[PDB]
Amino acid sequence: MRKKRKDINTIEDAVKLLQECKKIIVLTGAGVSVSCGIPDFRSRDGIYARLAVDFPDLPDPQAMFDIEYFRKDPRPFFKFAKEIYPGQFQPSLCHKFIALSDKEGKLLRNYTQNIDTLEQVAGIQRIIQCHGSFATASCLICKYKVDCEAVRGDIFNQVVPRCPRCPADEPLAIMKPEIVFFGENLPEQFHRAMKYDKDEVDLLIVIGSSLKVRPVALIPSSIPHEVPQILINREPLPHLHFDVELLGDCDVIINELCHRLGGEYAKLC
Amino acid sequence: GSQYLFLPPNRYIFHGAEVYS
Ligand SMILES: [Zn+2]
Repeated sequence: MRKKRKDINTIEDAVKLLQECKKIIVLTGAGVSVSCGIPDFRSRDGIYARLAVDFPDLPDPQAMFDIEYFRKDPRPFFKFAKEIYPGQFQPSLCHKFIALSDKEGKLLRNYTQNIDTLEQVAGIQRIIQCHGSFATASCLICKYKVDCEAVRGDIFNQVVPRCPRCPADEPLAIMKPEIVFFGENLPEQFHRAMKYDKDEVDLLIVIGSSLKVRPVALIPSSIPHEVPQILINREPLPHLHFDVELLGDCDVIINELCHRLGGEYAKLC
Repeated sequence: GSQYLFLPPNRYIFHGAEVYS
């Protein structure tokens, strides 16, 4: 278990670390998207309420992320996919901050739990979407891969996107966006990245996540104890020992940090 | 510049913070 470093405490300390460290890992949760104006999709009232009147077969919001229900009726998922699809919402200040840090080469990796795909829109290249995203779509059968744009037309017109390779008389020959559905396994890319990034990171920043769900929750405990860990979240996380606790709205705190960093970061305000 | 409360040794309370008891 990691003990909190006694020599790293202040927001000035965090600012200096942000200036000196060159291989930063940023863990982001739902907190970096709350200002983007995205309707919730994990409860009621949420998107499930509007989908209940259209698709009376949905037992719960979680069903649209279940592979078995998806095979029976993929339509309610694709109506959800249309509402959250990339390009419809603007990335928050937190995304822009991470994107700039990647442009300057200071970003080792951004591990996120979000599926809103705002990282790609923001121009962040070194991303790892642990729960997947709409970045790519893949056929359920022949595993043919296409870009996000290749299925934008169908999803927008509420037509279930079909696979061009598989036979046209094939029922389940449909392009499913690479969101990690229930039961499915984490992409191989994640574990290779985490295995070696952990021995490469010099600074860990957590932004807007409670760190209660796997596999992102396990990351802070898997990196060497000497690496500084900064928390940027609305609530403290008692089950962890962060060196710096910046508590409050993520956009507010990031804005403050950008002000203190100056340079290209200040121009983000 | 933003307003904040410094709680020694390492806690900062900004706008929108959710700390209770
Ligand atoms: Zn196919």
